Amino acid sequence: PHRYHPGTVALREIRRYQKSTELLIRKLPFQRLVREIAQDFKTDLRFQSSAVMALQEACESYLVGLFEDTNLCAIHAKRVTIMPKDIQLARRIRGER
Amino acid sequence: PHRYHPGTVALREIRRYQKSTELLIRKLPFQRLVREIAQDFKTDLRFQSSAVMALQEACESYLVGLFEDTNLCAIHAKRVTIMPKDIQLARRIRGER
Amino acid sequence: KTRSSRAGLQFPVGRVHRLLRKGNYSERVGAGAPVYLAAVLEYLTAEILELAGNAARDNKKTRIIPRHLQLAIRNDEELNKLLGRVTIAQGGVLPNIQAVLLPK
Amino acid sequence: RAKAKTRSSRAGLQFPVGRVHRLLRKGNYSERVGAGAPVYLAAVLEYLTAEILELAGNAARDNKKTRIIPRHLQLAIRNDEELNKLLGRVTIAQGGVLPNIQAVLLPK
Amino acid sequence: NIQGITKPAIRRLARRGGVKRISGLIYEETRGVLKVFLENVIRDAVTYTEHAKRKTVTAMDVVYALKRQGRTLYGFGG
Amino acid sequence: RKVLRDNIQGITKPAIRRLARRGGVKRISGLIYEETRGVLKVFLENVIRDAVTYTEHAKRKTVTAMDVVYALKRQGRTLYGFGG
Amino acid sequence: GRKESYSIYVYKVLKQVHPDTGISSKAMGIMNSFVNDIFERIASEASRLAHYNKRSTITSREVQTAVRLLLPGELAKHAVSEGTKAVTKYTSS
Amino acid sequence: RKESYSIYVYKVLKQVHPDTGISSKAMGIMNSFVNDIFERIASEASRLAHYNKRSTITSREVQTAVRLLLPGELAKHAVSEGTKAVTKYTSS
DNA sequence: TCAATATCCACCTGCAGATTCTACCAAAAGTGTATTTGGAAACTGCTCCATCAAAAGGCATGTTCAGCTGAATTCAGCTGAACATGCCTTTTGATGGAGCAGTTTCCAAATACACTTTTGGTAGAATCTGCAGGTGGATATTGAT
DNA sequence: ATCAATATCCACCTGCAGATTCTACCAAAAGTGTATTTGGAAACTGCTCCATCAAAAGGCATGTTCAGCTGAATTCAGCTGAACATGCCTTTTGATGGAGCAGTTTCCAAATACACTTTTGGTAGAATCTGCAGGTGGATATTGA
Ligand SMILES: [Cl-]
Ligand SMILES: [Cl-]
Ligand SMILES: [Cl-]
Ligand SMILES: [Cl-]
Ligand SMILES: [Mn+2]
Ligand SMILES: [Mn+2]
Ligand SMILES: [Mn+2]
Ligand SMILES: [Mn+2]
Ligand SMILES: [Mn+2]
Ligand SMILES: [Mn+2]
Ligand SMILES: [Mn+2]
Ligand SMILES: [Mn+2]
Ligand SMILES: [Mn+2]
Ligand SMILES: [Mn+2]
Ligand SMILES: [Mn+2]
Ligand SMILES: [Mn+2]
Ligand SMILES: [Mn+2]
Repeated sequence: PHRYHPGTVALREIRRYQKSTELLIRKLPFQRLVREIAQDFKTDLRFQSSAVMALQEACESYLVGLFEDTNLCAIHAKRVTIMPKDIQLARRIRGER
Repeated sequence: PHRYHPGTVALREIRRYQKSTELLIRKLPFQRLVREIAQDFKTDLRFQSSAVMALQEACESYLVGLFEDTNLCAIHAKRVTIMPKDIQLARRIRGER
Repeated sequence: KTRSSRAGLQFPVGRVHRLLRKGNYSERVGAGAPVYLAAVLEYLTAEILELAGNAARDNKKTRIIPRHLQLAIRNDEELNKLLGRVTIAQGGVLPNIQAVLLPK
Repeated sequence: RAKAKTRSSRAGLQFPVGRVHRLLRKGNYSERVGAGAPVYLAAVLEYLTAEILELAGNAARDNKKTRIIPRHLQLAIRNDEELNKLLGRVTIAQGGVLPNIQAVLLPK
Repeated sequence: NIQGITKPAIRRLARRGGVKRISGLIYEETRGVLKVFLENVIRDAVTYTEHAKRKTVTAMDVVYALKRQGRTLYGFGG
Repeated sequence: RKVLRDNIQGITKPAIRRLARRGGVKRISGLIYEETRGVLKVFLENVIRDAVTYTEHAKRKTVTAMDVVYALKRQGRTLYGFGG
Repeated sequence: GRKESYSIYVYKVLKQVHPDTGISSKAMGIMNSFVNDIFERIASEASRLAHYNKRSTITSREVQTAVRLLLPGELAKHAVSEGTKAVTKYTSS
Repeated sequence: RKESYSIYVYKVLKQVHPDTGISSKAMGIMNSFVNDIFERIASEASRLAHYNKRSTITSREVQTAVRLLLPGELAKHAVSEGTKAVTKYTSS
């Protein structure tokens, strides 16, 4: 039975999602998250759908960029595997921490 | 004849310069550097003395901050020695390159 | 007879002038200022559309989409610099895989 | 003629409300400025000023100095997370940095 | 609801970010990060909504909120 | 009336070392000094470029402290202490 | 030719919070920079708020919102209290 | 009604690529782009005017602001176009 | 435990720097019209939200294994520490003149205002292009020599 | 190194749903023609600052030697994380009803603008006041032997 080696499909997926532009987080979960967070600041808020979409575009763009920086950090430590300390280093050098 | 091990005096110097606030680059050489560069944009410019000092405060602050980030990168790679690739990584994540 | 036509521009000089006057930028606006500003906006626009259009043609689309704008922008050192902190919705990212990750 | 009271004294403030109003008026922020806006702004600037002086003054006292210097301002700002956040992109001339040595660099 | 952001979603984002291999601990870490981000943005967004005396968060509120945090977003009403 | 040349080399190895020390750096590769000179040069250029632009706009021949402060501001590096 | 600055006010506030503490000229220069900076951030945000909502007036409401956008956490809450308290006392006459 | 830069972007597009179109969302992005750069140049021009204690924003402020805001070659061509447009306008 | 160093830490005072004092005057404050404006009422259609339902497809799970990470080890130089030398920075004052501020005068350029023309936004119709699936060949990856 | 044998992309196809482009109507902006003001340039001009130069002492840059310890290279396997097949449930998508909000208009009471006239707080030096910087030495830690 056929089996690709670990990493081959990963590389395939990198090519695939770097080629595409669609949102990568599922809509209903994100929206639910957004409303949950919004309740903590001010109550009985409504959202234009496009407001939710702006938030999702922004978040996914932010995470993808963070993962790029995180990856450069992993590689800097001669690793191919990203770890929390990579994220933490990237966020510190960005000024987020 | 007495000898400190490598790193003992380095550490002492870290404590020393972290405690103090004085400018660490010599004034007159910095001042020549500033004049050389500004003359290259426009000739026969003068400088208020405090303008050169503002430039030096800004440069040393920037470089010190850069060296902080560079140091975190060196340490992330399990090194105690900062290297060019550390500076380059820090600057890449800062958005400077 | 429009100020735009007088300046040989497509971008609207009159609108730009009104936007300067109403934007709380200054008490007064000089006559050449919106002409100049409109010209600059038009130029940058034409630059981005030129590259984006090239990308749309290469993808054999007659129609420019956000993806083409992103490709155009990120592959140009100066546009990318100008738009460094900007997120292009639905633009995606440049295909880039760090060498170390590739096999062999 | 009624004896003048300053807008600052009316607001119970040290910072100058009249000056702030004139500065809002002439900075082209808006065509009109409300009467309470320069009051509110002067009060916020005064508060933030008092906050930084309070912390800085404590730093100067711990170091047994009667005079606040840039070092104390910097100590106050970088050790206070919200101030450090607010002034994240700010360079304090002659401020130096916080003493901080990464653990791995120490001997054992 | 933060767990509603699933592991394969986070993995897909990392893939677009060029990542080949992912530690099991990343997912939870990413959630915390995402949460902080969202909190900050939505805080400001709602502030804009309140200022306009509205109960509906608009695209523009989000855009202004992103802009003031140094993360300009194009396409939603800039 | 004396020609300024190659002054980036005036930023000495021990100056650079002191700066890294204040930055918490314990050990420094020999290649850092030249690297740091390049970085500083780029930085100074960008700042001075903008500073002089302000000076030219004001029809002045003297770069002021404020020219510098505005140039730093425009580049996202707000500097305090020079509004004198 | 005279120059205006926030020095005397900064000094008054200093004497309030630390009666026996002084301040060097360079530290006073940094406080003046600080006040001008925060002034510009708040005023220009307020201006943006007014513009966004099609008002021609910057009011204490714009200043308050601007303060809530610009200041973190508790710093914002205390600033808002001070602002509010000053406007109410002021309107009382 | 709501105004946008759409018809002008479309005009410029037809100039550089006569047979090329644009999607609704790419037009949204071009609009954001124009508003952003307008705001950067205008507010820098405003600051220049204030710094120098002038109450007028003139083409000189716009030019300087462009020299501060645009990188390199982009700034050079922008300055060329601005100058050219103002000259053509002034002639008639 | 002991030398060799380095770092604290208290103490002292005179002068560079900070604070206070003084008095003019620019800028706030008071007052009195003139102009705007924000917001209550009363609406009016859109979007949202809430609910409901089916069904697809994506996620969660468990198992197996390829290979990455981290630990352990070893060695050649690189970089830090220490020193002598001697240059060049630092401080401070002189000199001459360029360049800013400060002031006055007066237009070229900008605002104001009334009214007409022109255009840009908008929402359906008409046009035409991506795209959803499906194909077959193109390119890789795997496993084995 | 090359060679069969799968598995997955990727370019291409067609038929239309539906995005985009085209059209035509119309308030709202832009343009225009006069009339009036005015911000800011020119042109002097008095004083500051600024650039260069000079001196002289000693702080610090430089160059050198030598060796401690670091970075780089290597080896190995335990166990993490990837790949995959299954089947269940969450999300998608589609439909309906309704109400909660934005978005608009009109009209004044309230709020702000702005000129003119007084009045005082804020500033520029000048006069006065005084921390703390350097300069001491002795006590406490730290380092490396
Ligand atoms: Cl980790
Ligand atoms: Cl390197
Ligand atoms: Cl002009
Ligand atoms: Cl108000
Ligand atoms: Mn107190
Ligand atoms: Mn004296
Ligand atoms: Mn038309
Ligand atoms: Mn019909
Ligand atoms: Mn398809
Ligand atoms: Mn008149
Ligand atoms: Mn005038
Ligand atoms: Mn020598
Ligand atoms: Mn020797
Ligand atoms: Mn090692
Ligand atoms: Mn194994
Ligand atoms: Mn008085
Ligand atoms: Mn001392």
